[PDB]
Amino acid sequence: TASIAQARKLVEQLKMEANIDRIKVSKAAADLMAYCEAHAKEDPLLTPVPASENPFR
Amino acid sequence: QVQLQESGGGLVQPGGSLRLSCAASGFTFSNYKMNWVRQAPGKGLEWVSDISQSGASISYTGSVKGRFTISRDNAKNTLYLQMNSLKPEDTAVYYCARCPAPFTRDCFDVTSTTYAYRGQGTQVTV
Amino acid sequence: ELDQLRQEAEQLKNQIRDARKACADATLSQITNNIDPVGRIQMRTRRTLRGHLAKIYAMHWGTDSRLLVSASQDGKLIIWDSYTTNKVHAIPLRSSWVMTCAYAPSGNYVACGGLDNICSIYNLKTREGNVRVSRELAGHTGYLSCCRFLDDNQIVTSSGDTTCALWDIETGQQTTTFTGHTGDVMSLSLAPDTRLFVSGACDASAKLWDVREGMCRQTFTGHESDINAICFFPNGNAFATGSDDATCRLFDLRADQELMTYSHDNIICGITSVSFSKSGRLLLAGYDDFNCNVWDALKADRAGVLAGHDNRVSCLGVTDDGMAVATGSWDSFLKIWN
Amino acid sequence: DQRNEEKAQREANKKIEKQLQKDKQVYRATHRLLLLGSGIFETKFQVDKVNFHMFDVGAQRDERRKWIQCFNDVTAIIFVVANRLQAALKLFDSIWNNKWLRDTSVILFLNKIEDYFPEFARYTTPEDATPEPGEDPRVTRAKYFIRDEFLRISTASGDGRHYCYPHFTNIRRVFNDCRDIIQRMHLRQYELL
Amino acid sequence: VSLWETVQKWREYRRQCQRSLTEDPPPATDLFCNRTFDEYACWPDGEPGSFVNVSCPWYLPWASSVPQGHVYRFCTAEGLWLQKDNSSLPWRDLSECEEPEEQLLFLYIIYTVGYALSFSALVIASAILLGFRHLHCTRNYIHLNLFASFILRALSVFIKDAALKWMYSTAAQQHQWDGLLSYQDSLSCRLVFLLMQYCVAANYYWLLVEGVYLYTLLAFSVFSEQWIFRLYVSIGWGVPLLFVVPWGIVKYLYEDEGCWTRNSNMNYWLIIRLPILFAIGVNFLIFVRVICIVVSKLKADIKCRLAKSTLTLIPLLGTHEVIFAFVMDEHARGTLRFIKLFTELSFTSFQGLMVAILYCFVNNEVQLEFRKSWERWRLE
Ligand SMILES: N#Cc1ccc(COc2cccc(C3=CCN(Cc4nc5ccc(C(=O)O)nc5n4C[C@@H]4CCO4)CC3)n2)c(F)c1
Repeated sequence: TASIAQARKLVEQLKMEANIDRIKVSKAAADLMAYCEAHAKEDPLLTPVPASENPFR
Repeated sequence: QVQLQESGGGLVQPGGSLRLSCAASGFTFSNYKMNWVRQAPGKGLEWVSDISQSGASISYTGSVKGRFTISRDNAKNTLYLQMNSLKPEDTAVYYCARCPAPFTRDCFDVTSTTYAYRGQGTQVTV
Repeated sequence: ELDQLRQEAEQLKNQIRDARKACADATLSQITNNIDPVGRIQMRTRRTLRGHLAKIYAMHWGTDSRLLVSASQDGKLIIWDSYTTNKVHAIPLRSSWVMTCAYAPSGNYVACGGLDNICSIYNLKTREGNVRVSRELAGHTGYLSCCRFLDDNQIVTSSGDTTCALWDIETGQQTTTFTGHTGDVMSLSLAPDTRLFVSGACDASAKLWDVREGMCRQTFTGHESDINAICFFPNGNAFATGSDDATCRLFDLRADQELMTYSHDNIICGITSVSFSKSGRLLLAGYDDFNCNVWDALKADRAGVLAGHDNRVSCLGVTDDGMAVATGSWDSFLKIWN
Repeated sequence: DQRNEEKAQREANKKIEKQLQKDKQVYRATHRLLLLGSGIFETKFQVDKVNFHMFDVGAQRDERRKWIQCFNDVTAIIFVVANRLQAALKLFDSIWNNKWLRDTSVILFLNKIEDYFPEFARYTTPEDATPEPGEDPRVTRAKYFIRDEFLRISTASGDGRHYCYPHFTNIRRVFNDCRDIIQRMHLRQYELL
Repeated sequence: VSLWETVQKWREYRRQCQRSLTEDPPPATDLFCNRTFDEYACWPDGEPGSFVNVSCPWYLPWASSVPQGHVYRFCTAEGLWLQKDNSSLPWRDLSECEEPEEQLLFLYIIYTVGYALSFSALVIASAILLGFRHLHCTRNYIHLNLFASFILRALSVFIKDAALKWMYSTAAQQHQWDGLLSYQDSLSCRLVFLLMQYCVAANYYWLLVEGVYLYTLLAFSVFSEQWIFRLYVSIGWGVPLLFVVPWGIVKYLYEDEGCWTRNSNMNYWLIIRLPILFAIGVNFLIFVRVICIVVSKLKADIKCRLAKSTLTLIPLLGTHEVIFAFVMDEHARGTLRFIKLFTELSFTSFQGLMVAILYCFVNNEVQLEFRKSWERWRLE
């Protein structure tokens, strides 16, 4: 039977996902906010820019 | 993850009714057309019955027409199947399954190559 | 060992849910509500490409952000030029359904593949004659849905027979094999370091994978339906997923759980293909109701609508510098948005 | 110089566009036939000098909900069948009631009683079709009853954009049904129906 | 018998008066009233003191009724006729010759309104077909070419309508305008009439092209799109050229005078009315075949669907043209054929309005494009 083999692989997957660390959701949201505030100045589609630099005119 | 639990099981005499409550949670119950799939020993998976999101579109397998009764509880997010007029060849593993896409009617849960939205299954031995 | 293993697995999954609840002291919207949004950002159709016969299922931009590879279902991979609205090469096949297409990170190789299980690699040099299959990677037993080049030497192929594998070109065999899934696999994406990658599976479980590990690091069982869309946030840390249950659960690797759910009440249809911009604030998603609704990353507001097509969209790429967005729908057109 | 490279780009563009015109000619001469009950069985043949590339599926993982969706551009899905019959009814209902199979008319084939369907005895039999000689009338009634079951599942919210065609087991009937689907699709183009 | 044939008989009598002024011998006395023609009567060389009682000529609608009307004009003894004043003309006792148009003007008004409304509605329909671009199929190119044929037919009837309303009866009242009407029959008359008949025949041939294309897509199912579209364009602007250029050569080489409508040959209109009526017959055969195909697909509620099918297909491929082709059998009975063909031309020219209503409201994909553009304009 392969059901016990799939069960043992599932137990190994559960232990492998339980042997990791956990970082704060507020710290992750602050990192996302910092990345957005860093790259919104250089994002062409976010900032309304004239069509001179845009080759699609 | 869509967790799916059933009720009942064990050895039962042919002719005694038994409830089949599908303890389901973790998802919006009023947006999916759930169904039942049984698996006989020595036979592939086959469709049993269904009920729609409202509760009007109710169909049955051609061999168990009228002898089974399906009902859903929209408030307490469970599926209540009722077996009546049991037969010793109709025993199987009754998987509580769910059709994958919302607001539609197409269902592809009869395939036996590990459709991963079926229930864990309870053997009801008739 | 099935009953006690079942109870122990249920208890450990409940412990994982409790750890995610303990990490979830507050939602992301309640702590990022103080951020002033950019506002309504409209776009305009600039180009319209007319060279297709069947529906367009997949596209992919280039690292130069000037060329793109279109995958139709007549059997013709057509390399389009964006800013000069012209064509470069047309790649034929003996099969029809081209379910995937990829472009090289250096711009030398083009992948394809469908139900025929032949992952062909087309060189972009053309020394002797026209384009030609250099080597083939036919090893899967189901179908091929999405493949993306890591480098010019190897490519990972998300297959339909639940077996994901990395494929070296010159060996013609599996370098490594990842069979951690249970259902079908639709799409994947690549982090900017080209080392960590995820896999969108059809059992509501996103799996973080890695080349050097040979085993999955994390598993995100947050969705309710099948997943047809997955893409990384451009920092390489977070990633957004798209499912058919009208939600877009924003995930993050280091946060171990979801961040934001895009469940709009007037949308009862699925999500086809998602991508981020160069900043990552513009959530560019492909819906089923004939338009691509632009969503905000941190405020969850409809910043715009992209309804230039007439049929279902299937693929949505964004340039590596944020120049243009070309959505490939089932109307045999390629509307480029700016 | 932009002029020389732009003229070479125009020449290559005109060459690829003439290739796309030849591909458009051979593709509008191409009609597709999906067959279900390498990785794909491309069966190429012509009937009355009309191209019919028939496509059968073989070794595939049969969660069909993700690879059927790339078959909306087909002209006719040939659905041959011969419990297997109830799963065939459920699969036919799932194909008929999909969101993106509304413009795909399904050609249906049959082959091959009282235990699987106990409601067979309450059927009224029409004499509109002349039976083949040497046949049991009970087996004939069962065969036309299976046809009427597939037809009532078809007409149960059929939406009018596509129609089923049950048949019994050649290629000439497949050609006639492809002509039927093409003519009905063009009459819905010209809106005469 | 109407004012058209009245002016034609007046032009014939004018040619006879030119012959009389070529051969009119004066008497052998120098004091006489000279030759003259005041555009109403061809007065010969008269004698002073003689009441010249010539009859009213045969071009009038009432001179055939009363042929005993003898008009009078006195010749004075100074070589001039009796004038009675210097402000008026020479005096002439024309009181003995004094004793349909409104219905013709009503027909003119109603087909003017019909062609104008069809022109406006099909400019709007062409704007829809060139603005939405999801309607960019080959049968839509055929429908756009048919709509352009209707627009050019409206332009042809508008360039034909020069002064037909305001020259209604001013010929017999003031004969300065009657002689200018014969001056109006020039090369511009032939060019405008040839362009209008060319475009009307082109509209019939585009109806045949659309019928053959629809029958081809139904029955034949073989096509190479660019070559077939170029062949249909070449037919649709070549066979009107192929049946109007020899028509114009027959005009230029066999015409004596006039603007060449019904003169003397039967070949002049046989060349132009054999292929048009044969085209109407072929279109009727294609109609019968397509209706039999629709009945076959419907039998393989019922009467309402068949009625909707025929009321859709008659503005596309009209049997009203077959009926009017079976009504106005000419056979050189062209004496006042203007009513005979203007009843046809007035009961038609609503077909452009009908197909505009069809391809702007009835077609579900076009209505879906209207709804989609309205939703996108609401979202903008
Ligand atoms: N000479 C003269 C003359 C001109 C003008 C007046 C003024 O009084 C009235 C009275 C009634 C009708 C008329 C008309 C005059 C010119 N007609 C143009 C015209 N349209 C036509 C369409 C088909 C056909 C055909 O198939 O036979 N023919 C057409 N034609 C005629 C073709 C073009 C050259 O002949 C329209 C009606 N005029 C006149 F008294 C004699």
